[PDB]
Amino acid sequence: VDVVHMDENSLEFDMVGIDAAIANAFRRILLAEVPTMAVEKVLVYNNTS
Amino acid sequence: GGLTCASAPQGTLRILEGPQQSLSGSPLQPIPASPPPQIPPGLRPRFCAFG
Repeated sequence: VDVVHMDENSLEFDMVGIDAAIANAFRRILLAEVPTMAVEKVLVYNNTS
Repeated sequence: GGLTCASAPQGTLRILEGPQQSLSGSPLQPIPASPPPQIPPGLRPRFCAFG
C-alpha cells in the first residue's frame, strides 16, 4: 500500500496487488456500510418560514 | 336658349399622381445571416485525474 496524498478530507493510496473483487468490496463498504450520525426526527414547535 | 348635345369628345385624358422606383440595394439584415456558435479562446481543462 502506497498513499499519494493525505490532506484532511482526502486520501489517494495505491493498494497494489489485490483483485477487483476485494477492491470493489472496500469501495462499496465506504459508500454504504461505514456508520455515521445524522438527523432522523424533527420536532417543529413553530415554523413561520 | 336651352342646352343641346355637342360634338362627341375626340379623346380622354386620365390623370393620376405617381412616384418612381429607386436602385435595388437589397440590404437584408443589420447583423446578417445566422452567426455561428463558437469556441471560447484557450478554455483550459477544468478537471484532473486522481493520483
